[PDB]
Amino acid sequence: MQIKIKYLDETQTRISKIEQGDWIDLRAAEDVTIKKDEFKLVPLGVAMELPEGYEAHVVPRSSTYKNFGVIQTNSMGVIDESYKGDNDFWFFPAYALRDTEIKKGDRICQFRIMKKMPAVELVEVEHLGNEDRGGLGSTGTK
Amino acid sequence: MQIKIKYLDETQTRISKIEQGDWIDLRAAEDVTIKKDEFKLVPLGVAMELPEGYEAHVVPRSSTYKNFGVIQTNSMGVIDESYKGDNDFWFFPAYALRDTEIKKGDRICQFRIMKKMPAVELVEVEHLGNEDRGGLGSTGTK
Amino acid sequence: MQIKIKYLDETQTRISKIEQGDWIDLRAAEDVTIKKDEFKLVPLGVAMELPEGYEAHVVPRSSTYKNFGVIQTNSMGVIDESYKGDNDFWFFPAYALRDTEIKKGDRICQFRIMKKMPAVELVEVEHLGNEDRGGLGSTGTK
Ligand SMILES: O=c1ccn([C@H]2C[C@H](O)[C@@H](CO)O2)c(=O)[nH]1
Ligand SMILES: O=c1ccn([C@H]2C[C@H](O)[C@@H](CO)O2)c(=O)[nH]1
Ligand SMILES: O=c1ccn([C@H]2C[C@H](O)[C@@H](CO)O2)c(=O)[nH]1
Ligand SMILES: [Mg+2]
Ligand SMILES: [Mg+2]
Ligand SMILES: [Mg+2]
Repeated sequence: MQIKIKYLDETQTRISKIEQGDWIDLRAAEDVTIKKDEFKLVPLGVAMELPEGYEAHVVPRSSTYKNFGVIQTNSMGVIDESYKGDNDFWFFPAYALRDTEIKKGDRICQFRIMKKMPAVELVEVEHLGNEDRGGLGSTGTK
Repeated sequence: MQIKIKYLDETQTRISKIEQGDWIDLRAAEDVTIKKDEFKLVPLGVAMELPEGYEAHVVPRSSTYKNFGVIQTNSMGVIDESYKGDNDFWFFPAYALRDTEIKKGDRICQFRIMKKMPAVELVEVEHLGNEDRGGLGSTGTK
Repeated sequence: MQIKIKYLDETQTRISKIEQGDWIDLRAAEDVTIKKDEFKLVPLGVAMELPEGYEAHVVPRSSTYKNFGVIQTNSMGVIDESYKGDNDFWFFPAYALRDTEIKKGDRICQFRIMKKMPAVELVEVEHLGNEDRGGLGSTGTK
């Protein structure tokens, strides 16, 4: 399959697939500094058109916190198939847990593509008619 | 495919598929106020029965931190297929990074369905017999 | 299909599929103690070879915050198919929002497998030529 990728400019480091990475690393489009307990959108310098029927998902790398002291505020970013315009540049919403500096080109998160959920009919019901599972730790801890 | 949806009551705003959203927005079932550095379960006012063989995933919207100053503590909630009883109402576990107010009907997260992983046999081995990949930033940062 | 599992030693509690769990619970391989706003890797005490062409995803349980006071810094861990060496042991990267103790064998997170994304060709383009969707809350909140 093919992904069309448009880089923000010629100074962006090209992304690529590596042998031992099932997801593709994305890169900070510019230097970004963030103070402890502050938030910043980190631009990633790419816009894409994904294959027909696909969305993308973005998560941190396991070393992102170690190297950069940030967490991703939306947990996993969902890039909608429709986010494919010439100005629809991807971003990584970062919250800094310590003072930090991210440099241009640094690999701070990773993405993959996945088929979107199929079309679903939402059928309103008065009663579901199933037994309750419970949740929030119903199965205990041990 | 079909999802059966049972709303908590008649005051819940109905959820909807929108053209440019690959996931479907869910809504606070009531006003919720949360103090900085505190946790609150935000009820979403919906119980669902998903198509056979499917689970659901729930994440924040990208704008949830911006609009509401919260993160989702479990990162991506997994709605088990068995969570389909009449009292199995979905929730969003929120941790506030600043003082916040969420109003009834506010779209604070989003969901999609996905096929559950297949049945797997767990086969205990003494040795895997593969080369080590390493992890936690083994590929570096540049 | 099959997952080969190798435990850190013969005192790790073996992991198991339960009926009402679509994802499989994984356990702390030793007692771990964490202080508030500090970070620690929790070793999960397993190394796996997954079926051919599959990756794994690890996320917290909904009750992990309630039960243990931690968020997962990478949101959802991605376990690369190639992370299947004899020393490639899974971990859960915990950040403590409160002081906390986790005990050997506690179910702190959960995992499932998934098919890796297909091979994709990254095609460099100058213009995508689609209408802009916009993002970061372009659809509002009400
Ligand atoms: O982490 C994220 C989340 C969203 N988006 C964009 C694409 C998506 O379609 C839009 C709405 O969330 O914002 C990103 O670039 N990064
Ligand atoms: O974010 C979450 C995570 C889980 N659940 C429910 C459904 C799931 O089957 C049960 C146990 O995780 O709790 C939620 O409502 N929201
Ligand atoms: O939460 C995580 C994330 C990653 N890894 C391992 C598997 C992966 O292939 C490697 C590099 O991300 O680190 C884990 O054990 N747990
Ligand atoms: Mg990596
Ligand atoms: Mg949206
Ligand atoms: Mg569970």
